[PDB]
Amino acid sequence: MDSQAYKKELIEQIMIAQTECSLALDMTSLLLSKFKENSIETISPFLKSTVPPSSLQFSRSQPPESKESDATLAKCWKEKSLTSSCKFLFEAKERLTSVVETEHEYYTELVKVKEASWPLFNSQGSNHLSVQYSCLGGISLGLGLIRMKPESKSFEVQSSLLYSQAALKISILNKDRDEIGSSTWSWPSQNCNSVLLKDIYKLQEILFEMDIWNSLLQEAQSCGNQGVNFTGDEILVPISDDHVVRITLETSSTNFVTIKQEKELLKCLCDTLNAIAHILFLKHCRKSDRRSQQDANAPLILRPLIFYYNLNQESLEFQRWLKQRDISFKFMPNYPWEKAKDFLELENSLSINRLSISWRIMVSNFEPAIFIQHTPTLHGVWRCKDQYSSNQFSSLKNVCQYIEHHINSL
Amino acid sequence: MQELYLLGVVPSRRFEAVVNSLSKTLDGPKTILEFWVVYRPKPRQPDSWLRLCSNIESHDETDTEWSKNTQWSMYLEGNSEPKREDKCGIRPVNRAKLTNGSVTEFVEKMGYEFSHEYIIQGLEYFFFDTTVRIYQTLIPSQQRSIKPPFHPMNEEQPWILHVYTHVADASNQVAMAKAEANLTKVKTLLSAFCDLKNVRL
Amino acid sequence: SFQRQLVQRTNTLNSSIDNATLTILSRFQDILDIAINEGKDKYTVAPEVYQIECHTVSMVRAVEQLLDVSRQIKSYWLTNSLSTSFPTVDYSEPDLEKVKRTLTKLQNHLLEVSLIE
Amino acid sequence: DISTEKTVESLEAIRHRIAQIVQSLTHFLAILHQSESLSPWPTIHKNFNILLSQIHSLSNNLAAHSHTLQTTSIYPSLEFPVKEQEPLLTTLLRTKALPEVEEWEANTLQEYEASIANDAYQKDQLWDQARIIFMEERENYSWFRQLEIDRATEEQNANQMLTDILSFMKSGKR
Amino acid sequence: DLTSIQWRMPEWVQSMGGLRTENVLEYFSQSPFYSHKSNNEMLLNSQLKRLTGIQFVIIHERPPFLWVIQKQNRLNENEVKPLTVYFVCNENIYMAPNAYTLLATRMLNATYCFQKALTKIEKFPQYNPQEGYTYP
Amino acid sequence: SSDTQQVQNILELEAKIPDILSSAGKCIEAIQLNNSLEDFRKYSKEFLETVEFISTGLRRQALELEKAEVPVVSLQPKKRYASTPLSNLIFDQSSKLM
Repeated sequence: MDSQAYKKELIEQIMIAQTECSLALDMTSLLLSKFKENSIETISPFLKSTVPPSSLQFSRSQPPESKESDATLAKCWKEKSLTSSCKFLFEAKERLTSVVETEHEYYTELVKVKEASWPLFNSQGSNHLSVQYSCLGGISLGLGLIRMKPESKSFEVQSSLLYSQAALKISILNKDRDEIGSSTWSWPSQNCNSVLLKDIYKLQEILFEMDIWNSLLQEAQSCGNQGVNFTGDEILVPISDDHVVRITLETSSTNFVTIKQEKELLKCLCDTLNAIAHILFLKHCRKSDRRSQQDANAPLILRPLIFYYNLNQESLEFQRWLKQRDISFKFMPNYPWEKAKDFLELENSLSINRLSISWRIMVSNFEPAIFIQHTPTLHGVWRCKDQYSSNQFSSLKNVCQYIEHHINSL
Repeated sequence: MQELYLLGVVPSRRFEAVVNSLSKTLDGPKTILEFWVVYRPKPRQPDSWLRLCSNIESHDETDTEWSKNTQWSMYLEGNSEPKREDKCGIRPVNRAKLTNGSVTEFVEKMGYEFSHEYIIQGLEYFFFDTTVRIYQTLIPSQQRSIKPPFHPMNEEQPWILHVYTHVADASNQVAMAKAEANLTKVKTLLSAFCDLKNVRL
Repeated sequence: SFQRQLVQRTNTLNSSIDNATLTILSRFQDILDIAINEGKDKYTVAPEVYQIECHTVSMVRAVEQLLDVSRQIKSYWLTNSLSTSFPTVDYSEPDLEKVKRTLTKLQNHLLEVSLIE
Repeated sequence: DISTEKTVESLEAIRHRIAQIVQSLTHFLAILHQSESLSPWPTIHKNFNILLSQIHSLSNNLAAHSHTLQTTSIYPSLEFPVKEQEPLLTTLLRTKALPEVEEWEANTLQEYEASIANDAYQKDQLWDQARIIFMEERENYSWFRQLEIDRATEEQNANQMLTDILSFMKSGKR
Repeated sequence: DLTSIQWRMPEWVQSMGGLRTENVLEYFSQSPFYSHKSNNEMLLNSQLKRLTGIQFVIIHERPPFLWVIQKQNRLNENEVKPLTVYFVCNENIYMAPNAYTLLATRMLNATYCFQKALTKIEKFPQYNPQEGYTYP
Repeated sequence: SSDTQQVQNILELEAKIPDILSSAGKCIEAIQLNNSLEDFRKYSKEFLETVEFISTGLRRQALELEKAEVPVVSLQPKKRYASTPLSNLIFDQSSKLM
């Protein structure tokens, strides 16, 4: 039975009914025209043109005969309609009882979402409830509608989100561009008694990882001077010894063996990288709440990380130089995070500002110390105080030959 | 500078309800506490009056000397445009911040005599780069004293609601129109749970 | 205004409840008035048959109307603002000193420390 | 003579109810034709109840002049174009029921003898006492905001209170 | 049944040289509407006044195609009770319909459609409080 | 008293709403099938009771909505870029990785 084909049946009967009523109207309007002029105005146009007014007459007469079965029809019809009335009312109760049942389950599950203090809204025209699953945080804050699952007869939250699973994967790459080690972000498991709540967490977790990915993706465009490439699927940060750091959004023992030791190290690297990346994005989110109370360029998160790396690298290159030519040196860095009271402090601590590195290099035991204060900047740094003067140097290249000058004659 | 505003009122019992609803709709809140002192020159013009303001929300209450210490601002709050309905009240305010040796000693040299003082207390919410403030004006224990408790204006004082948006240039066309264009979006947002009409200041 | 809004929502809700509760009672009575048959002509009973059915249908729709109203009321009780946000299982609380050590350990990887000078 | 006026007046009352029902029938059809997808169930039901009230008036009107009508015979007047068109005359005067209505009677009569007066009055006298029971019992229950006035008086005193505090913040009137 | 029957005899008409007010009642005599009990059998419209009982008379005449015939009961030479009306239209005889049984029937036909129309459609829509009325 | 509590009470009203249709048909069944006018008394009293219980029950709610001063319009949600339970959520797992 097609909905559109059900309409035709209705029109049919109502039209059979009309032509019947109208036919009765036609007969009586003709009969009345004999005694009133205005009465002929309810006869069909066709009848009006073809049949003259006062063409129907009537006489006093007839019994008419009384019918036997007709009085049994009247009794039957009434009795049949009154029992059908009971059946129908009892049918409509039985269906609507089970209808209130399935509605009861849906609302008991909805109370669980309100109990948890999750924001619930109705779209003006939708006439259906929706949760703000992206409640706690992130760039974009989307909602998901709650519905009864038609198949399993259970509940779920539908979303615009294109993925089931979504998590940031930061990995390291070979000279041959093989995965030397990786880290995919996980989440602390939250105990859920409600299947409806399980969904809400999974969705926030999905959206938040999408948010961090696109902010990372935006940053990649902003920093090309670090040789950073991107396909919108991967972010590749080229690092030392032809190695690469590939950042991507992932969607749908012995302890003494030198290779096993290295592998564990690279796991710690990727894990902390992911961990700092998330903390830094969190900080950027907190920054936006401050801004919303009164966005330019991109979030900082990817570049300070690059910066802190190149620091280890350049200071290590220096350590190599000073080792190659036996030179006693004391390397004293004061990392911002080292003195932090809590995590909200450590969050602000992960930043290029308030970072200095103090070096005391000894040309000879019988020569004065060369004090080097290293303070690099994100954009575009070496202060060397010796027995004679304080000198600032453009590059480590220059610093290294300035020391060379001080030692040589030995 | 020009200040475009809308005024409404929230009762003493409905404060926790309107603030909980205001919290859940717009970005915020932020704690606002100010010590205001007004000075009048030696009919009378209300626009010729000078209004000082000191943000003491993060300041110590037992602190003795704070008039030369806590930051002060000079406000020249004029009168709003006459015959205004279905639209927002508009009044120009001339702002000037100061940092000097003595603030309380200078103000009397000009010829301005002490008239009155009021303390602004409440929360400030932000959405669409236009501000909405739910405050209450209280009377202190001693004159020019941050010593609590603070006495309200009446036994059961209500909460004055002030929705302010700024446009620094009167000559500006789109900037002056956008503050009014966004106050429609503000008015419609708070109108569902609060009351806001046009009041003359 | 907000108070007029509160009044109007109560008014429209009441009216839809009233018309539904009336129809249930009114149409049920209508059936009882028509239920009488003895003395009636088959031509006069045939439309009563329709009436009696037409009425029972109206009664069901009036009960279904009450279910549309109770659904609104429930959605109005889930649209009111809650006082606080939801808690989380922050259990497995963060160890700051674990983090600090790993952070410097990596930052000083292969580098000789100052002897804390 | 005197009685012809009574039939005429009764037919004018009948002609009117038939006209009103034809109008609701045309209107029902009109509503159905617009959506071209079975119209909203409440409107289909809404228009059925309109018919209900229209047929209920007509059955009551026909039975009101039951004897008056039963005692009258319609036939063509000397003015009818009987030559050219007697089949439409025969149609206007068709006394026969719809085949589907005939079959209805036939089947409801079959089922009656398939299952197989004094108690007919007895059941009716019960339905009448039932209606009297209901209408009595309906009056033992009550069907269908001074707190709104308490909440309103709160607004007006606070508005006048607000009008006084704006003067204190500008001039200083206590 | 005679209420909805159409009787015609073109043979008699042809053999009598058409129908006129003079032979129209003799034509009606061959029809199953005519009762041989009637005062017409033993017996003109002047002689029927003197008699009592069932008598058939022409109440309206419009030749050569329309004649209205009335069966009646004569009480006296003044009072007469009309019984059933008939009409001869194009040599075909019909029994003038009863005002009630023709109107009541049309209204009975019209009401049948309504029940048939409602009963069918009342089953199709499904009600869900959240979804409202949907057509499956 | 709480918003979730008032819904739990509506679910109660709702359970008894389809029963209006049963007790109505039951009345008709009393005279039509059983011919007992005293069953009709019982069930009509029952029908009217359930009808009144639900009617007043719902009007009690429409008023308690106005009493709780529940807003009419579904309001535009606020955009929290960061929250107190999200921060420590990140903080927990980030320490778990170090």
